[PDB]
Amino acid sequence: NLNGKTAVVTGAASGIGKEIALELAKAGAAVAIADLNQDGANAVADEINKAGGKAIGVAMDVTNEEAVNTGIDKVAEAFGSVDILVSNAGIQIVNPIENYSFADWKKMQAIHVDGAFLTTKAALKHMYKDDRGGVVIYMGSVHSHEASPLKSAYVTAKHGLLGLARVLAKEGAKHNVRSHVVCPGFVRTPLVDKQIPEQAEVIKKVMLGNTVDGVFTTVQDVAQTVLFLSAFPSAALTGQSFIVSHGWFMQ
Amino acid sequence: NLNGKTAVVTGAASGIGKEIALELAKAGAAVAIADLNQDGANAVADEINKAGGKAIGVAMDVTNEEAVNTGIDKVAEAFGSVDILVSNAGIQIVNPIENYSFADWKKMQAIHVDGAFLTTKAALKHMYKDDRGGVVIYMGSVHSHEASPLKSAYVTAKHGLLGLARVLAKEGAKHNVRSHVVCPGFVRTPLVDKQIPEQEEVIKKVMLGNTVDGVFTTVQDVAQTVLFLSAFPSAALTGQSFIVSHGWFMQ
Amino acid sequence: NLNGKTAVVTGAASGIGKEIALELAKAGAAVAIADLNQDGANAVADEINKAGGKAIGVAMDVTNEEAVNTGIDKVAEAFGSVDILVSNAGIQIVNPIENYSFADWKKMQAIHVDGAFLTTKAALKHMYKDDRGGVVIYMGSVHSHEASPLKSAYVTAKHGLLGLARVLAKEGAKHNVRSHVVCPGFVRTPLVDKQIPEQAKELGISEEEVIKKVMLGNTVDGVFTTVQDVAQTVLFLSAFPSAALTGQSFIVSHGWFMQ
Amino acid sequence: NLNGKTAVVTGAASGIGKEIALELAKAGAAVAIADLNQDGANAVADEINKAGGKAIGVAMDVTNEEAVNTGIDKVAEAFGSVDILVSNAGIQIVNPIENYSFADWKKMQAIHVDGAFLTTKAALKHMYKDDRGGVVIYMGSVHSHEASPLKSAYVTAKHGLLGLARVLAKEGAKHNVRSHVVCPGFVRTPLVDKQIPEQEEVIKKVMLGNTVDGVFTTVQDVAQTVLFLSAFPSAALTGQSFIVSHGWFMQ
Ligand SMILES: NC(=O)c1ccc[n+]([C@@H]2O[C@H](COP(=O)([O-])OP(=O)(O)OC[C@H]3O[C@@H](n4cnc5c(N)ncnc54)[C@H](O)[C@@H]3O)[C@@H](O)[C@H]2O)c1
Ligand SMILES: NC(=O)c1ccc[n+]([C@@H]2O[C@H](COP(=O)([O-])OP(=O)(O)OC[C@H]3O[C@@H](n4cnc5c(N)ncnc54)[C@H](O)[C@@H]3O)[C@@H](O)[C@H]2O)c1
Ligand SMILES: NC(=O)c1ccc[n+]([C@@H]2O[C@H](COP(=O)([O-])OP(=O)(O)OC[C@H]3O[C@@H](n4cnc5c(N)ncnc54)[C@H](O)[C@@H]3O)[C@@H](O)[C@H]2O)c1
Ligand SMILES: NC(=O)c1ccc[n+]([C@@H]2O[C@H](COP(=O)([O-])OP(=O)(O)OC[C@H]3O[C@@H](n4cnc5c(N)ncnc54)[C@H](O)[C@@H]3O)[C@@H](O)[C@H]2O)c1
Repeated sequence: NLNGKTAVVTGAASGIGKEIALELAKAGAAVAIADLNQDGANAVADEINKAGGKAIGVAMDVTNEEAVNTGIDKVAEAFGSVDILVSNAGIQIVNPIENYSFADWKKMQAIHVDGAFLTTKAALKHMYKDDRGGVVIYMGSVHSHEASPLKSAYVTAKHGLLGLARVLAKEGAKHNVRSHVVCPGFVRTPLVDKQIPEQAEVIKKVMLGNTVDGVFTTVQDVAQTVLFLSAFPSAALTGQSFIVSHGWFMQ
Repeated sequence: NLNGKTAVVTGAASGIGKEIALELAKAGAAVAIADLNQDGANAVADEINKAGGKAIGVAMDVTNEEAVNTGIDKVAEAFGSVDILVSNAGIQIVNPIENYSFADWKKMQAIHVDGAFLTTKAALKHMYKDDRGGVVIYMGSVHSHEASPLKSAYVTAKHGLLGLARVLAKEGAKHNVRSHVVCPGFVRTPLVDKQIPEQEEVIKKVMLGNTVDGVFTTVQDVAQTVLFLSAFPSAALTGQSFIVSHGWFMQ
Repeated sequence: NLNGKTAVVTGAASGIGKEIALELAKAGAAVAIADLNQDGANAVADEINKAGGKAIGVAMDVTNEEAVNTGIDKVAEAFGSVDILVSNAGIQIVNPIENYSFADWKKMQAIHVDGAFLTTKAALKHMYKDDRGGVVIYMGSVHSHEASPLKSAYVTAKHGLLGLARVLAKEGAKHNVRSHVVCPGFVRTPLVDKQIPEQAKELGISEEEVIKKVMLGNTVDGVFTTVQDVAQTVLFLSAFPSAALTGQSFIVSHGWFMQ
Repeated sequence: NLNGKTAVVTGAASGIGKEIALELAKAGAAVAIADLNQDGANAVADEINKAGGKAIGVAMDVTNEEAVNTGIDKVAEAFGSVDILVSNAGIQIVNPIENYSFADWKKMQAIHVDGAFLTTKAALKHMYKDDRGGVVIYMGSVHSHEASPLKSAYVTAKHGLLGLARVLAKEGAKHNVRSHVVCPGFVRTPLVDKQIPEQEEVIKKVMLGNTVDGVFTTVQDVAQTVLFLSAFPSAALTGQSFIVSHGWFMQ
C-alpha cells in the first residue's frame, strides 16, 4: 500500500513506464508522469485522474539538467514530496561498434545514464530533507547483465545503471533512501506484434530462445515488481537488481 | 493471496522457517511444517490452527530419503497437493578447513544440499502431475554469493543451492514449476545465537559491518519476500536469487 | 616457470588433467598424477620422465579420506613439498531431477565436492607448515556459473566449488595459500567425443548441428575449448608472483557466460 | 611473445598504463603511448627506444573523436597495424550524488566510457581488415563490480565498461578480435604513499581492509595480466573480466 506516497515515473507516456504509473496510482500513490512526449504524459495523467487517482503530466527531457530540476521541483510543490523515483525513459539505437555513430552513442548514454543521474540528484534533494527517505528504482534490462551484438550503447548504459544504483544504496542508507534496478526481459509490444509476422517460430526461438519457457515478460510483471519494491517495509533489498525475464540470465 | 495453495516448509519449527510458515498460513495457504524436531513442527501447526488456519506437523529428517518421501506424500494426501516447497532446514558448524572434520563436512552437505535435492525430487513428482505446477524456494544466504572464513562447508553448500535452483528453473518450466533462492543477511535466530559466543562488538562490527545501514535482516523481511515469490502471477522470476541483506553483497 | 615446485593433479590420467600435468612438468614442476586409474597415471608420469621431467603416478580415490591423506603425504615425502594442488577428477551422470538417483547424487558430490575438500585439507597440512604457502586450483565448469537441464548434480557440485575456493582464499591468505577456480567450456575429451554422435542420433539433427548449435551455441565463435587453453590458464595462475588473483574464477569457454 | 605485434596504450604517460607499455615493449611489441600529457607520453616512448624497443608518443585526448581517429591512424601508419588496444586513461572525481557536478559527471563519462568507445571503434577499422584480428583490453576496477560511496561517476563508468567489452566479444569474434576487462584493486601510488602518514593501520584497515591479505595490488600484477591476455593463443578468454585485487570482490 502506497497511500500518501508520491511517485515520479520518467518515460511513463508509453509501455513499461505507463503501466508502472497506472499501478502505483492504483495502489494509492500520487503519480507524476514525466516524459518528453508531453501530450502522452497528460493522457496518462488524465486517465489516472478520471479513475479517481491523483496524477500530473510533466514535460521533461531527462537529458536536460534544468528541465529535470524544474519538473522534479514541480512534483514536490504539487504533491508535497517525491517519495518514489522510477528512472525509466529509454530508446534503442542499433549498429555494430565499428559503424556506431558517436552522436548516437552519446544520446544513448545521456538518456539512459545521465537521465538516471540527473533525476536522482534532483529527487535526493527532496528525499534527504529531514531524512524522510525514498525509493529510487532504475529500469535496467537483462542487458544490464548480458550482452547482445549490435547493442553496444544500450548494453553499456544498462550495465552502468547497476553501478549508480549500488553507489546510491551506500550513500542513501543514512537518509532512509533505498535503490534498486529492475531488469526486464523481452516485453511484447505493438512493435513486437508487427515483427513476429515480419521476421518469419520467431517467438520461441529468435525472440525468446534464451528464456526457459518461451513466454514474453509483461508490463504487469515489471510493474508488480516495482510495487513490491516500492512498498517494502525495510531497506533489506537496497542495492539489488531484479531480473524479470523468464530465466534469461540467472543470478 | 495463497488461498487454495498448499505449502511445505522444511526447518519451520524455528527461526526463519517458522515465520515463513506463519505468514504463508495467514495468506491462506495450508501449511505443512516439516522438521527434524517433530514436536516443534506440531507446535507451529497448532499455533496456525488455533488462529483459524490449516496446518500439520511432519517429522522429516531432510537427510533421509525415506523420511522425505514419506513426509511429502503425507502432505499431498492430507492437503491434496504440494504447490509450494520451501527448502529451509539448515545448521552451522564453524572451523578452519584444516580442523574441519570430514564427518562434519558430510553432515553439512547432507542437510543443506542433499536435503534440498531430496525434498525437490519428492515435491516434483506431485507438481509435475498433469503439469499442475509449483514454486520451489531454497533458503540460501549471502554466503551463496560470498565467503567468510571458518565456514567452508556452509559456504560450499549455499553456493551449491544456486546451481540446483538454476537447473530446476530450466527443467521445471515445461511443467509450470518455478525456482528461486532467497538469500538473507544476518537474522536473529538460534543458528546465529549458537555462533556468537564462540566468535555486541561481534554483532555491530563483524556481522552488521557488511550492511549499508547496520540493521539485521528480520524474519519478516525474508517471509515477505517468500510470499511475493509464492504469489507471483507468472514464471518471470524463475531461476533468480534474491539478496535480502540490507546491502551486504549487491548483484 | 615452476622449477623447484611440486604439483599434484587429480584425475590426470586422461583429458584435461593429463594435459595440465604435462604442461606443469614442462614448466619445471615435479608432478604427481593422482587417479583411480593407476596404470593410466603411471603412463602419464612415464611420458613426463622420458621427456626429462620429474613425475610419479599415485593411485588415489579422491572420495576416500585415507587414500587422499596417504597419497598426498606420499607426494610430500617423494618430492619434498606439495606446492600446487589441482583438484580435477570428475564424472558426469545425467537425469532430470524428478528421476535423479540419490546413489548417483551422492557419488557426484563425493567425487567433485568431497574430492576437492579432502585433497585441499591434506595439501594444507603441508602448505601451512612454516607458512610455506601454495596454490590450490579447482576445476569447475561454465556450469559453476550457469545451468543446463538434466545436470542438476554436476551443476550443483561445480557451483559449490566456487564457495569452497572463496573460503580458502580468505583462510589461506595468512599462510601464503591462494585459491582459484578454472571454468572450461566444452573440451573434446573422450566422454565428449562420445556425446556428439549420441546427441546427434537422439536429437535427430546432424553432427555438425549438435556441435555448432547445441554444444557451442552459447560461445561467440563456435570453437571448442582445448586442453591447451585450460592448461595455459593453470600455468599462469600457478606461476603468478603474488596473491592478486586469489579467490577468483576464470571462464575459459570462448564467451559462453561472461563475467 | 608479442614480437611483430603492435600495441596502443591510452593513459600510458603515468601509473598503470606506463607499466603496461613498458612490459608490452619488453615482450617485443611496438608500443604507442597515447596520452593527453604529450610530454609524459614522449618520455615513456623515449625510455622504451633507449632500451632497444620501438615506441612512439601520441598526443591524444580520448574524449575527442577526431583526436582518437587521427592518433590511431598514426599508429597504423607508423607500425603497420594496431594489434592490441589497452583503453586505460582515467581520472577520479569524488562527491556525493546529490552534490555531484553534472560537468564532472560528463567529463568522467567522456574519459572512461567515450574513450573506450572511440578508441575501440577506431582500432576495429584496422583489426577487422582481412580479419587480421586483435585484442582489446579495457582498464576497469573492482569498482566495475562493487560500489563505494562518493564515487558514483567512476563506479557507473567502470560498470559500463563491462557492457561494452561483452558486446565487443560477441561482435568481434567473427573478425578474430577478443575483448577483456582487467580490474585492478587498490594500487599503491606515490599519492597513496603520502596518505598513509596523513591518516601500518590505515593500510590494512582503511585502504586494504577488503582484501584477504592486506597487500597492495602492483602495477606489475596488472601488466602481467595484460601480457597474458595479449598473448593468449585462442579466443577462449574473450568477454571476461579479471579481478586483480588480492581478494577484494570474488567472482
Ligand atoms: N520493451 C522491452 O522489451 C524492454 C526490456 C528491458 C528493458 N526495457 C527498458 O524499459 C524502459 C521503458 O521501455 P519501453 O519498452 O516501455 O519503451 P517505450 O518506447 O514504450 O517508452 C519510452 C518512453 O520514454 C520516453 N522518452 C524517450 N526519450 C526521453 C527523454 N529524453 N526524456 C524523457 N522521456 C523520454 C518516450 O517518449 C516514451 O514515452 C527503457 O528504459 C527500456 O530500456 C525495455
Ligand atoms: N539466521 C541467519 O542469519 C541466516 C542467514 C542466512 C541464511 N540462513 C538460513 O536460513 C535457514 C533457517 O535457519 P534459521 O536461522 O531459521 O535457524 P534455526 O536454527 O532457527 O532453524 C533451523 C531449523 O532446521 C531444523 N533442522 C536442522 N537439521 C534438520 C534436518 N536434518 N532435517 C530437518 N530439519 C532440520 C531445526 O530443527 C530447526 O527447526 C537455514 O538454511 C540457514 O542456513 C540463516
Ligand atoms: N570435458 C569437458 O567438456 C569439461 C568441461 C568443463 C569442465 N570439465 C571438468 O574438467 C575436469 C576434467 O574433465 P575431463 O573430461 O578431462 O575428465 P573427467 O571429468 O571425466 O574425469 C575422468 C578422470 O578422472 C578420474 N577419476 C574419476 N573418478 C575418480 C576418483 N574417485 N578418484 C580419482 N580419480 C578419479 C578418471 O580415472 C579419469 O582419469 C572435471 O572436473 C570436469 O568436470 C570438463
Ligand atoms: N590506481 C588504482 O588504484 C586503480 C585501481 C583500479 C583501477 N584503476 C584504473 O587504472 C587506470 C589507470 O589509472 P592510474 O591509477 O594509473 O592513474 P594515473 O593518474 O597514474 O594515470 C592517468 C593517465 O591518464 C591520462 N589521461 C587523463 N585524461 C586523459 C584524456 N582525456 N586523454 C588521454 N589521456 C588522459 C593522464 O595523462 C595520465 O597519464 C584508470 O582507468 C583507473 O581508473 C586504477
